Amino acid sequence: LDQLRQEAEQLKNQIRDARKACADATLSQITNNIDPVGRIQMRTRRTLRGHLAKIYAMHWGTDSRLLVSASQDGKLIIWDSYTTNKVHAIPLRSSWVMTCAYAPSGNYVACGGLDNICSIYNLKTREGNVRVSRELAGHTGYLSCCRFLDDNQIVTSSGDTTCALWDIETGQQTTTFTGHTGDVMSLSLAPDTRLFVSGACDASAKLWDVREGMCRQTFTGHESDINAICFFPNGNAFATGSDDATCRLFDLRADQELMTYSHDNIICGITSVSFSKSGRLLLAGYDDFNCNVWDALKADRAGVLAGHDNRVSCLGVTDDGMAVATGSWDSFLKIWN
Amino acid sequence: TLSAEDKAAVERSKMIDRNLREDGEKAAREVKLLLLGAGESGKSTIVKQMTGIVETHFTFKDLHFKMFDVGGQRSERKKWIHCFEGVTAIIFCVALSDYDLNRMHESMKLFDSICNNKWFTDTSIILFLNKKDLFEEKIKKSPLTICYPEYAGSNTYEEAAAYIQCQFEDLNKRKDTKEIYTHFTCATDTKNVQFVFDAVTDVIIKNNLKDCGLF
Amino acid sequence: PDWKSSLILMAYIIIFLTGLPANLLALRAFVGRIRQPQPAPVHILLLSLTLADLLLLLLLPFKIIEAASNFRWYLPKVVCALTSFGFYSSIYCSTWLLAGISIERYLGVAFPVQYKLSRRPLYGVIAALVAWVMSFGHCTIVIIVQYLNITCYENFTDNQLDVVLPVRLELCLVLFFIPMAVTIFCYWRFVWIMLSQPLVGAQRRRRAVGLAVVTLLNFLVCFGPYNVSHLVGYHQRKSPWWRSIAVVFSSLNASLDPLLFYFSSSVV
Amino acid sequence: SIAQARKLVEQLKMEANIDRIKVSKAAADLMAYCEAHAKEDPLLTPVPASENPFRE
Amino acid sequence: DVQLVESGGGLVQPGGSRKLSCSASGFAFSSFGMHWVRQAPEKGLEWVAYISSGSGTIYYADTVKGRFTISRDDPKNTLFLQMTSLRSEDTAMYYCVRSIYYYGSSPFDFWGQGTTLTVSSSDIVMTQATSSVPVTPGESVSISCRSSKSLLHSNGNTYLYWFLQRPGQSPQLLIYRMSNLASGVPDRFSGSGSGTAFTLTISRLEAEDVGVYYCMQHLEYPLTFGAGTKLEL
Ligand SMILES: Cc1noc(C)c1-c1ccc(C(=O)N2[C@@H](c3ccccc3Cl)SC[C@H]2C(=O)O)cc1
Ligand SMILES: CC(C)[C@H](C(=O)Nc1nccs1)c1ccc(Cl)cc1
Repeated sequence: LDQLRQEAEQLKNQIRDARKACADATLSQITNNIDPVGRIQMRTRRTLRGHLAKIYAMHWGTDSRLLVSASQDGKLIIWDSYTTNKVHAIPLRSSWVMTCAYAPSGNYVACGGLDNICSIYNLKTREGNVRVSRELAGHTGYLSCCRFLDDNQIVTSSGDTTCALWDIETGQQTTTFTGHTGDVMSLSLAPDTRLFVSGACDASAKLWDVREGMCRQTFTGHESDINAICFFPNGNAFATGSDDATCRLFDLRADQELMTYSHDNIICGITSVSFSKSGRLLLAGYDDFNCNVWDALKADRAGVLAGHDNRVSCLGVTDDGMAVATGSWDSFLKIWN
Repeated sequence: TLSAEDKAAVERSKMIDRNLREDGEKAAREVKLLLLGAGESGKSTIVKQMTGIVETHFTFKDLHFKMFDVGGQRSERKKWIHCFEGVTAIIFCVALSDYDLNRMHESMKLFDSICNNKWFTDTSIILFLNKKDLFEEKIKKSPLTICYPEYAGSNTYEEAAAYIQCQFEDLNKRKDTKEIYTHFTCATDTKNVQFVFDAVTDVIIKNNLKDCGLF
Repeated sequence: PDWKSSLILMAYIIIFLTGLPANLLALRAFVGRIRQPQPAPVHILLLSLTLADLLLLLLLPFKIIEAASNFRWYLPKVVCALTSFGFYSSIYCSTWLLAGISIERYLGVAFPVQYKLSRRPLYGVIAALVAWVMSFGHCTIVIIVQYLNITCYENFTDNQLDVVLPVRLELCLVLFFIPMAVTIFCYWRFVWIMLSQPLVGAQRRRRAVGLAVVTLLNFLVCFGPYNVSHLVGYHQRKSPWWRSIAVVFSSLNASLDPLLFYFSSSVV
Repeated sequence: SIAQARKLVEQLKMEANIDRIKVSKAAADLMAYCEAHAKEDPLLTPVPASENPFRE
Repeated sequence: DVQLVESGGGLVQPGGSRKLSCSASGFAFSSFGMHWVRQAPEKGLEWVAYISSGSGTIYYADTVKGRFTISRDDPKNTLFLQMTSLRSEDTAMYYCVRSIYYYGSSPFDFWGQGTTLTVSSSDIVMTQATSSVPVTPGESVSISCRSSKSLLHSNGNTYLYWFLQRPGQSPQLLIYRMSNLASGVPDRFSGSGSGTAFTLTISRLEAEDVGVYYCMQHLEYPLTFGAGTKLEL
């Protein structure tokens, strides 16, 4: 029916008018009298050497010391950051891995990729070896991202244009999040783990209610595929990173974009995005083989974490906020501080 | 000034390091191939000659080959094709009998997309033109002019064989960085593995010249 | 300052000023390549070569002093012994390491599969050590025999000529001709194979044979004249006067290697 | 297809129903949080070497 | 199901030789440093020898150095102790203990059942002042272990362990690195202390808690145990 298509357009117009109405002053205008952060001089403290292929993903533990990393070699390595020691090395059934996660408790790790399977690994056994606990199957497409809520719950994004919540014990999808019209690329839990946001190749980000299983809000602005997403520490905003070589800041309550982080010299897309503990810095990996640091309130470049030889694939900040880990296609993680 | 337990934890790290290096050496002594094709255009039959992803193993003349078929992966290629940046070669399959089945043009559209992909600048392509027997029976029935109206030559197998070959090789733009090895395979063959071996040998030589600095 | 000495004076300086930066640049590159995943045996040797070159380039200033002093040693005599020792030890360490690279180039193309299969970076290390053992070890024995008994080893007495000259000939035969015969054999077949293997583009075919020939000439133009002097010496039973000239050329290779191996690769 | 178009309409209704605050307020609240947690952030204000565990 | 069965014990004549064999089943024996710990008829525990994963590091006690030799056969999952020139001192039950060392591991976790050997006729001193203390089921008790040297390291790990040997059983790990409680241990057990002072506080005494409580340092080899405090009543 044509009416339905028209009625949709009328509602889209209404939403646009509503979000235009509450737009009164820009973040730039408010953040004019604050002083700049200065020049952010970070140096490489550690270089974690071991992977023999392009590193695709990494994730910190909650302890803010251990971190897991994933590579196309077909290995998860768990590092001790302080000592540059390898704690576990896990051989993977599929070498094609595009994501990995570390449980908050620190008892489990997850990974997945072109196998279309999220594999859970029990780290703490009596036998003293890391074994596969569960292989979660159901997704039709490549597993793009995964993040634990609990020891028994994990949420995954996949190229099949869906996100799914799992009950690890039973190994079944509890609820499926449907809405996107492109390969869902990145995922970010809210602090309270009651909501999460997902960025897809449809150049759109969506807010999900974990419990009810529905799209609460949809965010548009990016011109190209959103490759990275991360939640602001407050939990009332989030930052995306796309192929149009811009990062953007969205707030949930006003339901619109606030700030854009663009520089004319920068033309390559963003791989990865993360915030500082305060949320005053917004770190972003790029395809030009260097990470940049943005004043999240002013939108001025504050520093450059240049060091890697190849694409900065993944980027993570500790919970204590003490350090930054940057994995790359040069098969090295560098820990900055 | 390490403590007793710290030193033992280092010893463990070293053993992990050792076993990682060994697994790497083993991986380096293996040929990795990517298999692409317009639907089922003789990808199955050449696999016999030798779900997200399917992996095949075959050894020939003391050289192990790993062949990855990504047919089941029904998603935007651009978002994962960069994973296979570093494969030794790309085997491409085209059904020569699917010229009148448009599909040939779709195969051509897929071919040039892979050939002129930023990731596969210096990645050789081992094109197989499958189903030549049926094509020889098809050309005498239905002409090639349906597929290629610019084809002015006589509707014979020998001429059309060379013509279609030329079409695909013309799609290649980077003629210096990489090479294309073409072969007319069929269902009743036993020398297709040999043709891959010859082609891969050439790719190894080139990589050997890169390491020495000659190239 | 004689017009002869002036030329030797100028030559070393030019070799010092162009060689020393070129190596340091190439060293950074090679060191980096070893730390990266899956290094090759030839990458170990190329590192080893650059180090061997530097050692010579760092002891080259003392030879510049000589050329400025018009071949008269003023520094303590202990310096002469260490300076000269490290200089010649490096020449021969270079000679053998180049013969090492020539093999890895031949095997690369003669037996490509069997090269790939058995390409552990261990063998590269072994090959480098042999070059060090053969060169430094040969010199070490010699200098030990001396102490257990105005010119920095360029006015040997008539009595000494009955031990220095025999040893020089020994150094020529087993410490140059052996790594020469290898080098010539490898690069002869290498060129013959690259011009018989037709599954290639023409540009690479020429590029490869080009650099193959330039390397083989470098070897025979730089290290040739010095190792021939040894022979000339034994036949005449007298130290060749033109030895000082030959070392200039043997040094020139420390300047001409980094360009041929690293900078030519950067062009490609 | 008709049900799909209907489903889209239902989703858009829900997104239109939500209440929205002014940007000025949201802007101030992001600022306020970054002001309050300025001392906690190690990267914003480099910590002394003794505290830093990555010495190096 | 982790188990370590030892064998090769009996009556040996003095100055002889005997080999012990500790067969492993139900864990990755390859990736576990192994220890030997003796116990004389009516005395506390005494550490003997260690061999790391990879057999790349070995240590011995000073009483056995030269005489005893430790070795492992990873394929067959068996640990060996080749003893030579046996003395009337060596008469002891020999236990076979596993230990894994990485960040946040639990060393000395599982002990074997042991084997009885009978021979016919700079070290850190851990001190437990209380030899025995009577207790009432339901109450709380505290065990005290002192040290000669501060067991706190610069990294901030106080390497002090606690063990319990119930009557007619093998020692069981309770607490590792002063505070961290071991798996399969009730929360009633708790451990705290300083550099040299240590206290194991057991609450809600159970009838199964009766036994001897040892304290062991793991700051540096040789690894030294205390005398042991026996709970009773
Ligand atoms: C033996 C012996 N016994 O008395 C004497 C005198 C010798 C004796 C042997 C050989 C030489 C001699 O010329 N060498 C040696 C040398 C020279 C300089 C510094 C270090 C070294 Cl190793 S190796 C290179 C060669 C050269 O420079 O052409 C000179 C002297
Ligand atoms: C004989 C030629 C090929 C050779 C040569 O140009 N070498 C090169 N190395 C690096 C770049 S060009 C040469 C060696 C020695 C002298 Cl004195 C003159 C020429």
